[PDB]
Amino acid sequence: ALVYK
Amino acid sequence: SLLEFGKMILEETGKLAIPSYSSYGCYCGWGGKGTPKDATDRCCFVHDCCYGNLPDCNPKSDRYKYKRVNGAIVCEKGTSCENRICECDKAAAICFRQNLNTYSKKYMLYPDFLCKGELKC
Repeated sequence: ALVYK
Repeated sequence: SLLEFGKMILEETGKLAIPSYSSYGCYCGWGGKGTPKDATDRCCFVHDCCYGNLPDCNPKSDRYKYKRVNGAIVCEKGTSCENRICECDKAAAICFRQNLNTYSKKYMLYPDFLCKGELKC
């Protein structure tokens, strides 16, 4: 799913 | 990789890993410095540190597999780097879920100059 950490 | 972590975060918290958690506080983003702003920022700082312990691994691009044992996140067997990256991510997803009640929008897109002080891993 999308992206961050 | 980022695709597994983002899906992990959405499943666990209901929030899209972007935007909620890519520019949050002092550590949810890219690198980081200063003192974590709240429980959710500490989850990121601990996550960064966990990646920090895997120098010849590539967390952002190395894909791993994990399954759900009714709600539990079970990392699938892969290369030694994939297993360890998966445990750093699972820990972060659980930490975020554990601190959903204190998640604060005022920390989204937080300016860099307010991240002061020092914290070693």
